[PDB]
Amino acid sequence: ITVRDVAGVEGLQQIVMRNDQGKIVVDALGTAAPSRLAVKLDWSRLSAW
Amino acid sequence: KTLYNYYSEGPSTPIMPHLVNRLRGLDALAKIDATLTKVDMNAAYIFALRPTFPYSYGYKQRFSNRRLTTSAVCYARTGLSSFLTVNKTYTSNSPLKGGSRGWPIFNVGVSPHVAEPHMRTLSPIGLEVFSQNLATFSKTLLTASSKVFTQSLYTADILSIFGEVFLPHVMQPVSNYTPILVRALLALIHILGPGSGNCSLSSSIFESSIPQFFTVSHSTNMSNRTRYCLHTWSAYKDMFRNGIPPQSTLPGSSARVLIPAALVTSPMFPWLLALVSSGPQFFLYSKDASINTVDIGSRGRITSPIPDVANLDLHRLWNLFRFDGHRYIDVVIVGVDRDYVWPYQNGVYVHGGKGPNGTDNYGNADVHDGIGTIFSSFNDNVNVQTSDLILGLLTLWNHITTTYATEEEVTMAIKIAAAFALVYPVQPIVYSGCPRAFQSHTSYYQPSSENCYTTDTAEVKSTWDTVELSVQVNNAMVLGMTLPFGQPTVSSAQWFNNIDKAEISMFKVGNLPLQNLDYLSLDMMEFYAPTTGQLYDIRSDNLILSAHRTVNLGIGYTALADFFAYLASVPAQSFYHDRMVTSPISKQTYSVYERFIERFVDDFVGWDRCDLFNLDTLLAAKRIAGVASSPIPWHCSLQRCPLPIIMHYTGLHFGQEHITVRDVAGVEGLQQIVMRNDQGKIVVDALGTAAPSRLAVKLDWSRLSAWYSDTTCAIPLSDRVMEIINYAAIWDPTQERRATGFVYTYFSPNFLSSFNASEPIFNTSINLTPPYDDTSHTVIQNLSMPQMLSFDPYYESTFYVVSADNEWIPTSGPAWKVPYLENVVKRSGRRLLAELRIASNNGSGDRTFLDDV
Amino acid sequence: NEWIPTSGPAWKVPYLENVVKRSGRRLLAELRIASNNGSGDRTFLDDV
Amino acid sequence: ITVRDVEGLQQIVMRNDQGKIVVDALGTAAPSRLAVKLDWSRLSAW
Repeated sequence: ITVRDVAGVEGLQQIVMRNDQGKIVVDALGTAAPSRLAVKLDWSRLSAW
Repeated sequence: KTLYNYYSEGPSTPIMPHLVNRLRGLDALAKIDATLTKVDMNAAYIFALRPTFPYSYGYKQRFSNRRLTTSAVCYARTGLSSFLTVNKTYTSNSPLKGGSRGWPIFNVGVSPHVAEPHMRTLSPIGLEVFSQNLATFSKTLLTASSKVFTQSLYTADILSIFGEVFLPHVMQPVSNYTPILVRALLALIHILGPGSGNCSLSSSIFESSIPQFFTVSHSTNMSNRTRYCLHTWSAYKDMFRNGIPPQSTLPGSSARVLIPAALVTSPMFPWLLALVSSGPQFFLYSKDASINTVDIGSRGRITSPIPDVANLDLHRLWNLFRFDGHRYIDVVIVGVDRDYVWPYQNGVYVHGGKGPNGTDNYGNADVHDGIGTIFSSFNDNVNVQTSDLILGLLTLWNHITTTYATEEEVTMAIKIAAAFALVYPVQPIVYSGCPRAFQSHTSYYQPSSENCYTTDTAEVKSTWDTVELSVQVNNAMVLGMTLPFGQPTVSSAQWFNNIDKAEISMFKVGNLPLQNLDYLSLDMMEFYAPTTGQLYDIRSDNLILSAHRTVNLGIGYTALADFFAYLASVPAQSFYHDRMVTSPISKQTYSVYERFIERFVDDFVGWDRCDLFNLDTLLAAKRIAGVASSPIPWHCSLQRCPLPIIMHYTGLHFGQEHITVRDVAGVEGLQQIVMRNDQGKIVVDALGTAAPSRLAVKLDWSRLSAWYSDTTCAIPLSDRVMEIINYAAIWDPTQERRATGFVYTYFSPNFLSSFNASEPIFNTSINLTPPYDDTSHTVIQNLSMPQMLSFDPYYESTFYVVSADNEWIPTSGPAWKVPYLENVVKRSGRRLLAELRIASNNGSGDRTFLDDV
Repeated sequence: NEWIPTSGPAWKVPYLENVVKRSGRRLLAELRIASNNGSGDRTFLDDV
Repeated sequence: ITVRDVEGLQQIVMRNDQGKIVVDALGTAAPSRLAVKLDWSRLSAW
């Protein structure tokens, strides 16, 4: 379990959903869920998951 | 360096160089990534004008099984973003919740010092004129060289007309543009509003966000207008004999600006007539204050619009300032025909242009009073979107900085504008009272408070907020507002019962250099070669980045001013309305505060001190009539920024490592305090500890931090009893009754609930109530500077922290709730989102392909 | 009787200087020297 | 008996409930019996 007072942008992604006329409606911060390949090469990633 | 390096270092013995270098380094860290200004204007505004200053805090007690806060995170902000007054149509006399009955006018005059102009290189036309008038002639009446003799020496038959006019400046090509850049920065910052979002005298009213719609307003009595005369170049030439004088005459005509016809249509032109004139020629308000204002409760509830917002006006800081510029300006417009139509206001006829009834070559040079008559975008009742009112300022700043100005001028403008950037309310201060055991040894026994004013009724009001906003209290609180360096005001304005009146005093709060319009005309007529490539700082060409720099510099200025007031032992009551009637000690403290400010300004800003900080407004207090000072000792220093911002800018450390536990065995570090009566009976005989002297703090800066750990208690919310009073008091040998309590500066529970958001946006959906903690429901916080180490500005004497019943030993450490603070590096979610949008996912095309430069 | 002329004048004694740079007003304080004179400027601004 | 005069003086400052200085006077500390013990001219000067 992480505490991690955040300073930088490392490890984060921006999620955007634009509507018909081009207006941005979501634009949220997100983190990428690990893939099964990454878990295969690193079994701790599941635990952090 | 980074914020991690600065948060790990503290002050040193040579303290002025340390503070100045730290402020320069923090200025070097003010980056907002100008690309953001092209994608998110509102986010750029919020990040630029409302800095966050994250910090961590906790409480610590000694013998309690109760679980209190340990590592909570908050975000501290300072300054008034706008002002709330009663509307012009308010007729009744009853007070309104949060609505002042008049706002101060921070009047700025003309600096006698002139900004030093630097060298310029002539354009090919200017070089032609220079090598022309420098050429050797032989007069002889056959040719025209003899026309300087047979005709007046201001002849245009050897040079051109423009060459004759600009001959003195062609001979000495110099220019300087900081006077207009300062006004541009001030205009942007005051229109949008920097700081915390608080927008009234009450600490509970806040601005929902940076406003999106403004309303103009005209006032004959209050506006500082200037006269404009519009001509054409051909018509302006015909006024005089045959050519126009190199030096403008006295009467308007006090200043002259030459504009090519291609530059008049630019959006920068109305903001160019402004920022060199005297302001404010018009007043700006928020369009509908019912949607940009919120009330924040003690626990953090954000309620419906203000209870009496229907009778309130949301003044911008634009209305709170007064600048002295040129009073008469001749707009010339060169390269235009005799049918020219003024493109900014119907019914305005240019002298020598189109006439009223379709006529040609208009013969009258009508004088227009105020920038609102021309430039219909500044008319009386006009609703203006934020973007199209700031676009002109942005274009003006970019053009001037990238064409006519240098880096030194931009930096000087930033530092000068930082002094007039923020407006702060009166400093609220509480007083814990004194322990009962010293009831017979005190002059200030009862706990009290001063300038503590909140208006929210949704939640429970703190016991320390007891200010009733009457007329006299309103005036006294208005005359306590201060600039970053601490300068208050004596001028004011009032628009009530459809009657508008301004009281402007001869004592100004500061001065700004005048802008030479001759340089403007020379640059805009391409007589000087443009200074392109003389801007090595990437933030100096935007304005929003520059405005962020000056806002950060102003917050640094006020933090350092509070720190100097603590260092010079300047009481917080020396800046109230009764600073001159109370006791002469105010001037004695000013006599050292002035030295501190003068050294800082001479070491950092590089401008004349008398323009940025005087004692004139301090020494001209009015005291009002029927407002009585609270019975509080003068033990609290001048402070407008909370502690976390102060230790961010100065480097002070107030962690939990400075709180002692120390089961006491010996007598080391303790003193015995005795008071014997007339017949020789001992009546006090208490244990005490010696408060550190400023010399010891100079040789050891940790002693101050431990001092903060020894006299600081968390302020209770629902009771007027501080647990520090149950254990300790202050023993002052220089006081007739030596026993005294503790003061502290107290902001509000609501102002601290406003610190629970990473960004200053509060409409309804923000959760300012901290969940899973509940400690803030009884104890608020202590963000004050420690007790002043000296109660005499000139002579040093030792006072003591004394015990109340000898059960508690001062050496054993505090027995109350001791707060501890720390500066933390923690970016906001929206800041990270903007960083991702402008750096990680920036496609553009001008950066993918136009990267070879 | 009690004034010794070699001890210095005992009234308001003017002094003058020329000064090139036109500076602003400064509020100064003249005090007694009592070996406990402690002021913030004299303590922290003594570097230069 | 002293006729001429470096800093054994001390400024004594006292304020009242209104914050106004009411003493502001120079003073010299009386010698301690230990000081007289180590130098008996201190008693002569006292």
